[PDB]
Amino acid sequence: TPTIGMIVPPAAGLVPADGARLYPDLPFIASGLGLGSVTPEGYDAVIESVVDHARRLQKQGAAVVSLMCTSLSFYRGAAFNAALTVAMREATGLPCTTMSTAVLNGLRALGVRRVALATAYIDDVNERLAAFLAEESLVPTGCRSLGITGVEAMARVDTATLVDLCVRAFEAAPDSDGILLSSGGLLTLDAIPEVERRLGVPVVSSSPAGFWDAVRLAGGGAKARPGYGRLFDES
Ligand SMILES: O=C(O)Cc1ccccc1
Repeated sequence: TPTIGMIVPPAAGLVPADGARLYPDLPFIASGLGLGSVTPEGYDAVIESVVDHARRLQKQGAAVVSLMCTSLSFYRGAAFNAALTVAMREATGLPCTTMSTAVLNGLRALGVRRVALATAYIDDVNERLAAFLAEESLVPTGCRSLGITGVEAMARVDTATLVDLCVRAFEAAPDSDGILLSSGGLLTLDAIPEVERRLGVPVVSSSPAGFWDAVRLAGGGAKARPGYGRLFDES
């Protein structure tokens, strides 16, 4: 059984909680960066260690490595997301990916070109997300955000708040194709099917998309348990 390796923001280096729910029969291992805040200043303090964490996961027998942070991978633009991926691959000899690549792949899989943004972030990070998506030939539309920079604070946001955030972002641009719910620090699994039910458009969420994309890269065609959104169930 291929192990999937994940580089995660918190120092503790825990497998993000969504994995046990989405893919209960797949093994995940993780290595933690110790990110201090979800801000460019925070990213700058850990970004250089990503390659070393990739190498650790390789030594542990990982079959694929994903950098499981959207903003760490998009904050410098599309070229850096690609270059960082290549650096990880050259360091490990393994298939490597990032949570930003994951959400691009998920949005494309669901036919989303015009995308409403529902995010956890402050606006410098939101602007960088919009610029990244535009570089990648997507069209960011409405935007609502929570303005959070703490890693732990993001895990505390409840399902109903996240459903409402998505609905408000979509209602700001109701001819959008879908919604990006951005930040792998959010616990979004119960929010996704509710938003999709109510609005009739797909949602791509950072953490779940990261898992979907890593499992994709592992090349076994493993399928998630049902009810976590069209991204998973449309296979
Ligand atoms: O995805 C992000 O942009 C940030 C993030 C990822 C995982 C845990 C906390 C924050």
